[PDB]
Amino acid sequence: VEHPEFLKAGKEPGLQIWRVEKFDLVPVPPNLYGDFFTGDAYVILKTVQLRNGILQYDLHYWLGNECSQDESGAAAIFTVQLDDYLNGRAVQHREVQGFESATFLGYFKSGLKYKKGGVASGFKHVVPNEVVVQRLLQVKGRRVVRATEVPVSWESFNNGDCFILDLGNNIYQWCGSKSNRFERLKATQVSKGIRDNERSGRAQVSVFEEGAEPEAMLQVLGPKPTLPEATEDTVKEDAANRKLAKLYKVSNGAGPMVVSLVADENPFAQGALRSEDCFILDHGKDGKIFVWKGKQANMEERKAALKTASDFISKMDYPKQTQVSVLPEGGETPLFRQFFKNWRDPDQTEGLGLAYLSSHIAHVERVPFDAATLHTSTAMAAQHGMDDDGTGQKQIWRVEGSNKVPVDPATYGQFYGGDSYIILYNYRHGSRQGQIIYNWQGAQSTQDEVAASAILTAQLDEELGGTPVQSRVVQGKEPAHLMSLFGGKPMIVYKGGTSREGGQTAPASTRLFQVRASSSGATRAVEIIPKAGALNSNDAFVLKTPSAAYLWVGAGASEAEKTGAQELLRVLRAQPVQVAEGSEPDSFWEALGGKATYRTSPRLKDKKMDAHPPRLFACSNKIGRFVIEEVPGEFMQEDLATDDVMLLDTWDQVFVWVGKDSQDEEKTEALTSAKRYIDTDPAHRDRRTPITVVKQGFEPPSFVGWFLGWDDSYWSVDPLDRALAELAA
Amino acid sequence: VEHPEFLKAGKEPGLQIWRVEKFDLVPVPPNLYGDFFTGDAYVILKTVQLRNGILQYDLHYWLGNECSQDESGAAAIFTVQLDDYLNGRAVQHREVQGFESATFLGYFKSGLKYKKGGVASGFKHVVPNEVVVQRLLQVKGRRVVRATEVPVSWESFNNGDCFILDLGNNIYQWCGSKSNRFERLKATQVSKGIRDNERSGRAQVSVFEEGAEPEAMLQVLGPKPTLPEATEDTVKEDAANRKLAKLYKVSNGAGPMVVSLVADENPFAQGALRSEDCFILDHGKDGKIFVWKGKQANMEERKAALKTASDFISKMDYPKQTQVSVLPEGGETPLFRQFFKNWRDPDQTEGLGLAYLSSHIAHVERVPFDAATLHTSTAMAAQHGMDDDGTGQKQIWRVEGSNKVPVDPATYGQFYGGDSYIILYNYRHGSRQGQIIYNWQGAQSTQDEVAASAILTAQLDEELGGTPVQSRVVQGKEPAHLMSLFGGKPMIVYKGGTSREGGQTAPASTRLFQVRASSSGATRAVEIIPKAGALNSNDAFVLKTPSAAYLWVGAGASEAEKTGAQELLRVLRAQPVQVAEGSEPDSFWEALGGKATYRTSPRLKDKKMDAHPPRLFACSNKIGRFVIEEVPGEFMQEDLATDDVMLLDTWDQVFVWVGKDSQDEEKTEALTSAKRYIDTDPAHRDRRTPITVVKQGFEPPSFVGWFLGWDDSYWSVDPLDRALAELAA
Repeated sequence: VEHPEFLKAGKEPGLQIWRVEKFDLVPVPPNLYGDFFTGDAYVILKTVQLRNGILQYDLHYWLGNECSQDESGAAAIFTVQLDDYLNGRAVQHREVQGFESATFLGYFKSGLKYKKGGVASGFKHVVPNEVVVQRLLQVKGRRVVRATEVPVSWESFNNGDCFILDLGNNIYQWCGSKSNRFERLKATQVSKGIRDNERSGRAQVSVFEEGAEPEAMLQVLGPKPTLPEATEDTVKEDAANRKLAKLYKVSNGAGPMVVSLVADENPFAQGALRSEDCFILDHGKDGKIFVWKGKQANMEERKAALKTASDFISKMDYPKQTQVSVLPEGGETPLFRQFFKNWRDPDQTEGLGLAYLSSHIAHVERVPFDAATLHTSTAMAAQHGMDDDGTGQKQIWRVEGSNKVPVDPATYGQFYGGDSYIILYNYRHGSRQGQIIYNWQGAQSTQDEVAASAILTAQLDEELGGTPVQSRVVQGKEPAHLMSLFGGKPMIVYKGGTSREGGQTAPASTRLFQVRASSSGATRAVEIIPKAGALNSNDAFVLKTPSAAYLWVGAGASEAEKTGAQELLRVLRAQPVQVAEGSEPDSFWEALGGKATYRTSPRLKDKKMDAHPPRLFACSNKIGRFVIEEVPGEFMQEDLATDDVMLLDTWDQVFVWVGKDSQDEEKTEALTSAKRYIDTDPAHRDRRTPITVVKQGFEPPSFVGWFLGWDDSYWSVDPLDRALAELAA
Repeated sequence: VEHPEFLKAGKEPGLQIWRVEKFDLVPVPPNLYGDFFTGDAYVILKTVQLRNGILQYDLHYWLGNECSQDESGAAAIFTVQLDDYLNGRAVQHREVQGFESATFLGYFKSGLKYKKGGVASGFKHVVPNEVVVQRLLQVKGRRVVRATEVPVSWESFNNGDCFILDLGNNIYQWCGSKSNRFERLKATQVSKGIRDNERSGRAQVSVFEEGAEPEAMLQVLGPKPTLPEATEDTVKEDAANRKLAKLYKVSNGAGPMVVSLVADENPFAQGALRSEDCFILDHGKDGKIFVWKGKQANMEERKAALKTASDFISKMDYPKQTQVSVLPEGGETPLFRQFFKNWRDPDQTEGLGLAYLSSHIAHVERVPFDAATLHTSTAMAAQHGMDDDGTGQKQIWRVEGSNKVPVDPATYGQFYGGDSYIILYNYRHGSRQGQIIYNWQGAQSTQDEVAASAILTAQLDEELGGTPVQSRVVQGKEPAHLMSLFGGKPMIVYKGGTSREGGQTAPASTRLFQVRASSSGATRAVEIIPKAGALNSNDAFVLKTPSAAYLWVGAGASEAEKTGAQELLRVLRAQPVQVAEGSEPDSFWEALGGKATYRTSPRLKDKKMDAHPPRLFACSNKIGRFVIEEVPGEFMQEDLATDDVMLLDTWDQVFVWVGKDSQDEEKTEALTSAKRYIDTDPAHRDRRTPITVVKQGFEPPSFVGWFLGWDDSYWSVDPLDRALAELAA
């Protein structure tokens, strides 16, 4: 028999929600998704279509604060058995009211609603036509909006939040005198939602500010007293730097839980993961633990994973609200993978996408690079980091002491690791035109000149109007677009000295050049330390020597690498010796110091977006404290608070968006915020990661391309006035 | 027409209630009577059928606390115009939330319900069947129960009152730890009311006490905190003594209200009421004022009476909640004329009911006395103050010093004003049997002996089991039952001296004896000072002069007064000379000190109950002061709280009922409270009014007869446990 709802579950892409009622699954009306009774438990199944057409499942069970143990028990039981019915391939999530995951919150753009009552109280999700209602909702949140039913009284109020007095046919939105316009904008979406989803469009919504309360409101609440200040410390976040985690091994029936340390500090090795066991990725310091199930683990402890996680949270004395995710071997999520050195799937060198696809990007089309059509697609710009083809007008300066000195035009494309340069580029991309200032910092540039280049960069931006895009690039991690500014020649980077008045230092004895190519066909030749154990099967290298030139071409190489590899030889003034990987003369091996171990890690080209999906966060340095809050769901322009500083974390680059009305001391710390963000990432990513500062209204193509609903005129009119113009119309 | 709802108004006995909605009268569902929204105004019409078949109208308009001036204005307009439609024969009342008059409150025994909202907020009474409810009701009140809708939060609770969590199909009644069993009983009525009148009996109600809150309750309220004490500022009723009042004349062209004093202190003279004007009886101290309208007052001033009342209240600086009643000349009520000394009706000496019948006794059937069936009816006992025919066993003692001296059996029936007596009597009334102790105190008895008689009276009551009825009577104000103790012989009372040993005193040469008869037929001859201006046409008189003895029989006299007067002559051993009112020989007049004024006014031997309806109150001395609270509506055994001291005030006598669980000080102070009650009465009634102390479970026939549903077993089982059996069943 197995239960009738299971037969409807996960049959096609979408969202399904059931409430557990007396050990039974009862469908919640689709128009009411987002509403959860505080004393109930729910089961939420999200189905996504992977790129190969296969279906992916995210199973969450939600627990209200006033929820008992028999109900939450029934929920955990259903999650387990439902996962089994779906062939144990679902990722499982335990969500607790007020602390649910970003994945979960992303499913409700309109926001969440916490209602008083539940099954034990005889309440149900029902919105008949003729209905009598008298409830008060307190709206809180900037990135994730939560509307909680509170007692209908002045005592529930404060002057900082917005409240909604729902009287049925009349919906009164009230916002405190100290409420921010963005918050009121959000409050309005909840009110509109009630009008449209409940009531079905047949209801009047009127918005009011403190001090202008209507008669209706005054009638049921009574005369307005003096109001309190909002308690910002409701759940004030202060998770500055939390990048550490531990890996445990577990084996238990459900009671005799044996836990043993396996890794005291991430990055963890993918090897520590054994298919015969279950592991617990402990990231509790950031309120989240992962339970990993090996594909050959016993059925008894597989079906006890949820309980196991609980016992772990107890024995570790963690808050009950800790976030829990259980993943099956082979179906690991990006958030889990990020904790390991170099995660390589032994069945993903081919195929389409990965075994998992983050919900917030499942709807994004993967557009391949096409130089000829690039200027007509912001999506392409964003996916390949190319604001334009790179053939626009540019100026290149070297920093000498404290001044900008023009670089000899004939030298363009050539850079010396002993200096720091600044580049002004004018880009043209149909939809937009602008400038980009690149600040390149050579690994051997002296501190004073590096510091001087940053300042000169900021000053150029300012004497240009504060309109340009500002990007900080470090030698070694040059971004794709910077690479394509030199016709078809690879960007050459000598780890050598300067190139000013007179360097004379460069033509050493044995130099090695690594030629890496980008999605846009762009290439760059970088000099490193001559050693076998530094080669890469993908890109192609060039080994200079007093004998001859070795044009080593790795098996994983291609057109772009080779072509660019040799164009370097012409510059170096030498004749190569095309040598294919594996079969290379021992003459080559000696010009490195032996013959160590290669590096055959296949670059996640297309799979890049899948393994490291982009994430959007909000920045706050307020009171010497650095805090970041992620904004869930599909990226929307509406989420960009003009008084905030946002971070669009691409994997290959970090964008920092600064709102027109943010504070001066925060837009000045833009770059610093990005660095703090990057030095804090649990993934322990390269600190050289390029950083790009964008200004509201002058966002580049590779930025907007990530937002499908992008409209330049969006800020021509105050969004809140726009919103207000819809309700009362 | 004037209004289609006016056509349905007061056509037959009953209660009609309209809610004022946007200047219109909208009928309230009868099963919801008692329910009132705080932001609205209402019009209530009580129609009582008089004894002569005619209809009587009590028109009230009730104003909620969050009610607007226009809605309240509309209600007053409708009251005035509805009175006009009813040919201005109605008595109008202004009722304010929380301070309604006893008359109004008497229409709702189950209690009053103050709901949140009103027309401005879009609320209605007419509510569909399938409805989703979630409300909290706070119930306060001992005599009059008021349940107020409050926010659904623990913040609304206290450990003293009871609260009802109305969740629809289930009603949860919670009572604080410090709640009285009587209050719980009262709260239970509201719960059953909600289940029966709302929900159509289709609901479950559970009763719980603090500490045992159920799951459904904790689910919507959250965990229970530590609750506060209840504010005992019930009202403080700081009006221990309010017997003073003033009478003003109010002449106003329209707005210029000219107020002028016409009677500084009450009693007032009925002749002060001139049909050409409007008067204001001021009893603000006790929170009430009446406006009297002359039958020949200007139409422009009658239709302005309500406004005139308001202006008076603001001018005199009284509280806005002050109760206001406006009545028409000829349509006065008992509470109004009680302020006037000797009130008379033009053409009512012939009839039944002085044009006004108090709602709480409208259903009581008048039953004429009949010794043959007395023992068969408690109603007859109560209405005639006869616990039985008075042929029971008795013992009479005269108090001498500190001792009870048995009276000479052959003297039984003769009382001397210089003594005090104690009479122990055994009554037999089909329904029950018991004992009564009469303490007769003579007007010329010395303080020590008067004092000693009270103590000995209370002492006898105690050593007899605290079971007898205890009655204090003063010479000249003998109660009917006491007069019947002496066979057919009348109770002879000489203002004389003593009947003890050495006591030759008071043998005056000329003596006058007024021979009165009671509705029951008993009679008493009271020695009065010999003056013509002391005669009364209603009863017979005996004049004893040294020369002769006269038997003066007034025109109103009956066979009862004559037989009593001659039975007296017989005791004085004098041969009578009968004379009839009208032909008084000059010897008669010259003996009385010369002919003088008279007193031929007839008595209320039937309309007595109409002119002075019985009233029930509760007593207390909370903070050293004396407070009385009236219990509205029809007298009911359930309103007799076993831990209270009640006053059943007929006009003839004052019954003081002592609950078995009242404080020792309270039942020891019974008599004092009663006297205190009489000394404070506005009516300025005789300070000699008999007082009768009654004990719980031993109430005499003349007391229980006032309660139409008396059950002698009612206290066998605790009422709360009894009632808890009707709801939890």
